[PDB]
Amino acid sequence: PPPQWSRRRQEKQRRLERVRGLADGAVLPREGLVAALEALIAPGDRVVLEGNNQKQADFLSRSLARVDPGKLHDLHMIMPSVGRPEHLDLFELGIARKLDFSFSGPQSLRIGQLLEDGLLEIGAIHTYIELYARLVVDLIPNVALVAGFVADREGNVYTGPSTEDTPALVEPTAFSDGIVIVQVNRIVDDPRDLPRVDIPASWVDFVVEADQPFYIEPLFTRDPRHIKPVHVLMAMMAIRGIYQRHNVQSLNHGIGFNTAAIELILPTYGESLGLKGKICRHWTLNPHPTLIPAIESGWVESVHCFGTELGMEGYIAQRPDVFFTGRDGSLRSNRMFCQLAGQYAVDLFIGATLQVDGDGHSSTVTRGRLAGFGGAPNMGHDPRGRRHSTPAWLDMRGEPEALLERGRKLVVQMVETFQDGGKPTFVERLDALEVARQTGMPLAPVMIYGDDVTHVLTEEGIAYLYKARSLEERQAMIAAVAGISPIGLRHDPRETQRMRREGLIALPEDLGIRRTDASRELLAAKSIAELVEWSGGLYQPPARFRSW
Amino acid sequence: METLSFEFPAGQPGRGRALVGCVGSGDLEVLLEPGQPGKLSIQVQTSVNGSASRWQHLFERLFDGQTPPALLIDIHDFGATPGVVRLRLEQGFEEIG
Amino acid sequence: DVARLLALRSFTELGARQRARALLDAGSFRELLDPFAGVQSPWLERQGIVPQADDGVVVARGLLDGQPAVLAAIEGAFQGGSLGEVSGAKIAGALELAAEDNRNGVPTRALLLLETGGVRLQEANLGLAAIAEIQAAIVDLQRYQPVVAVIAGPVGCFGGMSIAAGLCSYVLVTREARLGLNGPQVIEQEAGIAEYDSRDRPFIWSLTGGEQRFASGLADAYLADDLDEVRTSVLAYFAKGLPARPRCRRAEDYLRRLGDLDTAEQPDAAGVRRLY
Amino acid sequence: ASRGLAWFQALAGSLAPRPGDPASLRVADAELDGYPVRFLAVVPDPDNPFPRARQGEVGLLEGWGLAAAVDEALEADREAPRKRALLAIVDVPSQAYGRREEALGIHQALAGAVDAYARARLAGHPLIGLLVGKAMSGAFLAHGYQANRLIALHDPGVMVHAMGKAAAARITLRSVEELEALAAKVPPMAYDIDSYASLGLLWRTLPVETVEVPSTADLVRVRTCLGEALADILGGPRDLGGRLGAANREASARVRRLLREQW
Ligand SMILES: CC(C)(COP(=O)(O)OP(=O)(O)OC[C@H]1O[C@@H](n2cnc3c(N)ncnc32)[C@H](O)[C@@H]1OP(=O)(O)O)[C@@H](O)C(=O)NCCC(=O)NCCS
Ligand SMILES: [Cl-]
Repeated sequence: PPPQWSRRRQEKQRRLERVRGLADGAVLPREGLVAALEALIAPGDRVVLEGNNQKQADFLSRSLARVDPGKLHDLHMIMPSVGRPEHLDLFELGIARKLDFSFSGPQSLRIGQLLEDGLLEIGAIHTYIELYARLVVDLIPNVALVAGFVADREGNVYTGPSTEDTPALVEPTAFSDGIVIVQVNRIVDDPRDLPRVDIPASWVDFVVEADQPFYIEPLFTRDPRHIKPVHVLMAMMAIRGIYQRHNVQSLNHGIGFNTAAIELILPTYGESLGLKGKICRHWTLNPHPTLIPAIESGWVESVHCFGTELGMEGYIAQRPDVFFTGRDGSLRSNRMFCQLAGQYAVDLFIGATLQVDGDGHSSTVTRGRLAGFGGAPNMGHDPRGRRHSTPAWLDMRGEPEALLERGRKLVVQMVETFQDGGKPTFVERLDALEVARQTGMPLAPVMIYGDDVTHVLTEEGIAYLYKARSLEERQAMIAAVAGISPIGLRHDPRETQRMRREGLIALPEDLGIRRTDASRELLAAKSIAELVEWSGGLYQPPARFRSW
Repeated sequence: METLSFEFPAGQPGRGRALVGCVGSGDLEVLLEPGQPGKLSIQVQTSVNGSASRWQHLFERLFDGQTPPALLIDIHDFGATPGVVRLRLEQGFEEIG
Repeated sequence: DVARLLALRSFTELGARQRARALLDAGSFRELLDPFAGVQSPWLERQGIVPQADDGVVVARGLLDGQPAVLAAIEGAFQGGSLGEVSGAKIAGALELAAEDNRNGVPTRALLLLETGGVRLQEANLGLAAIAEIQAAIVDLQRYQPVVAVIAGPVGCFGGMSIAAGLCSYVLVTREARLGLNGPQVIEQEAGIAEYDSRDRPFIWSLTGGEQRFASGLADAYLADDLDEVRTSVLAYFAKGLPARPRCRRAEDYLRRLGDLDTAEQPDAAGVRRLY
Repeated sequence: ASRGLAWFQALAGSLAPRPGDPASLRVADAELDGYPVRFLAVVPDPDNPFPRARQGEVGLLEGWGLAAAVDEALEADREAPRKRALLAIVDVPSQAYGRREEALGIHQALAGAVDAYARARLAGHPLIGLLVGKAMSGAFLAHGYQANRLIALHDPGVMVHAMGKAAAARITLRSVEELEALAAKVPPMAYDIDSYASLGLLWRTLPVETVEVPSTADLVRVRTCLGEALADILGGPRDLGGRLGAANREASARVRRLLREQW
């Protein structure tokens, strides 16, 4: 295997001997970790650091911050999610310089600041599956810093309900002479104590028994107490004006209280329309605790999960018919495989957002705050490569016996006319435009493009954009449901009846929904506690949501 | 915080009274009493400053082509969105009938 | 002879849906809001009145000489052909959509089979609002295509819809059809048995009958009660297009003639044919 | 002689009838905030050629007469920079009920009225119907229901319907007692203006100090209202689509929608 053709293998080889003394086998000493990190990583390395929507490799993540900024500099950080503080710390300390991410958690006012100071450089804002894809083209990685639960001395890792992005972050690293380090909660000397092998040992280079269990974020869990009756009003319009009017059989729900509202009034408002089993049978969704009554009411046939919501593990093991579980009994999430399904195999996507302009362009990026896109761009677009027909997919066709006209994925943008802080949601210009000029961004960071949205859903009503004959007509429809926001003030009210009759928009009246019928009494579960007892004690909410 | 006053052409005095919501952050409280015939007098106390123009549009739309009963409406707003506000006004107006 | 008598093909002997299918070109008939849609009157059950599934009106698309058309037939059996909230909106909304077809290039014709007692008094104000919208849409449409009104009887055409009949370009009638504003009983009621007799059937037809209305110019065709002959006359009038100057815009000629008449005494069937 | 007549002189100034109009009509051009306005009203004429039309009824003459006055103003502003608005003061107890009337085609007379008003509305003329008294059946179809906007005075004398309870009870086969009974349970059957309002056919109701003869206070609120109503009309859709907003007309709206889906 010739020298000039195997240079990154000899480089991996050089790196593994500068820790051959410090490590016995694949096992690394917890209190000599930072030493190893300075030996296995080189300055300028492309590093994948597990900051997943949920699973965080917090021990590795912290130890890498207490590295010496003289030995490791100009690191290129590749993280699906930037939630933890240690993460952006790598940049102020001068250890890391470039960042390629997808989801920016709370860290959004920071990333923006650190960037404006010239400490952090951004490649672009991706959408998970896009960023994974890069790892075998543009951004082949050098080091992978991931996390699992258990590992044997051989290298086999059990990632369990928290598999998430690991199989996609590790594979392009292991097979390109890169270096894979996985922190685990426990090493077993006897391998038959590994409930399952999620990552084969031949992908892993070293394992570390962490100083404490890897941090799990309940990213998607929503307290049903915070669901107001305005949420419940939109939830009803979604179910009758969209799910039912198009016969949606499968879907994904974007994070947010708005879609939590939908999940929780299915077994009541959905039931009162005799829709149990007629819609929403298949899901590409995280195991949302707000979905529990819908499972028990017997609505949900299948659920394939991106990750796991902390506390839902035990509930899921007890529901093998619904979730995808291993032969060990526990969940096997797969954010790459779920994300893929959420694009190609699912009828609809529905999610919230922070801003929309008159053209329907949606984004989370606002003044000096670089929010992430998460999974929204992958599921918030009409998958142009899809060919397989489905009922809902076909309903979008204008002339249904034009054989050349293809169908469309339902892409719903579900938002109140106003963000709570008295800012309007529908604005004249996206903030994202100005953030682009001041970041040398080549094109404004839009999460979901206006031409991709089929339904705009508001407490005002539904705009069936998929029916728009021209852009001017689309803008007309958006303003009609846009309330008293600056976009909605463009709308001339005498024009509403026309738009209603023509079925361009639907008011709640048009759906047989009296607005004042929206109350929390429709919520199947009214609190986190009520969620625990639909689950019959199986859901163990994390301390954050407990009141007992 | 600021105090706003409104007035609209209305019909005959409404028939009863009504209370809807509470002054918690993000919600509002609406008092509906019967008032002087021909006039609908609204009084708004909001925690949001310079929203006056916003409340104006909300109300014009609410009463567009539908003449309301003559009422006295006392609103106490702790930064509720125009969506939530509109919703509680309708709850309130429904209960008055 | 006897074979002819045994072979009569009466038009009035058909119900609303039968008339509709019978006039519209063979095979084009497509009913909108059919009885299986179950779009019925929301005001009848509460009053202890049994509702009809299509509220007493048949609205159907199709062709009239390969020309796109819409047809609204009222069913006389149901509440006398009275229009209610839903009944009315089926007719008005159809004329409104025919008009919007003309504005988008499609030359849609509107054929109305009127067998009605006017506003359904059990839905009084909602049916009367509807007729106003029916009227409005008839005018709006006759800027592009004529509306042919067919009044064959038995019930005839009264109340608000007699005013809607007036608005129409052409008004084809049979002998049995009546066309008045107020029904005979209603006049007797308000004006006295001497001023008008609800039991005097030959008198009632003598003034408001299809024959009388045609001989005085308040009607454009005096059809026999034969299926084929009615379709024939229908197709023919749609083919003449919009009338040069229709009865509605003759306001001063009639005002002139009325001014001439000595109103001091009760005009008779013949007196009315002379005055025009 | 009638609320119509009282309110015509109070809004138009001219209380005498034009020459050329039947004595039962009252036409008069004027201005309303610098906008050209023609006031039309049907009033009583106890010396009407037809006896069955001497208490304000809309009969043969009143019918065609209206078709005259509107078509008159239609061709005037055929060219004018601003089509003049038509304000209909509605206060007509009924259609004329009679032999003389039916024999001469009273249904056709009132069709001339509807056609006129309608063609006017369609051309750009702003119609406004001011319900100051009674507004019944065919009479109101002719004089009033072609309006771009309806305004009623809030008052017990203001009633909308299609037949007197005497005749309605007869045709229907009910007692006057069960009508008034039913008229509370079925809003479209009721005569009062509150029940009419619930049909969302009125753009505005406004109460007054003295309905019989407006006070200077009334006449200013009414005049302001017409001004506002007239501005809502201008530049917008000319159809009667505005009459579909109410929950009691829920079905009217649903039918028009289903019609387009299957069209
Ligand atoms: C239409 C009319 C002339 C026909 O009378 P006819 O030929 O003698 O037939 P009938 O009197 O048997 O009428 C039959 C049915 O029509 C019904 N009907 C007629 N007009 C009706 C109306 N406007 N509302 C409700 N029902 C009506 C009658 O109640 C009767 O009911 P039934 O079928 O349960 O027996 C007569 O019903 C009439 O005078 N109608 C009044 C029309 C009118 O003036 N309209 C005012 C409202 S704008
Ligand atoms: Cl996800």
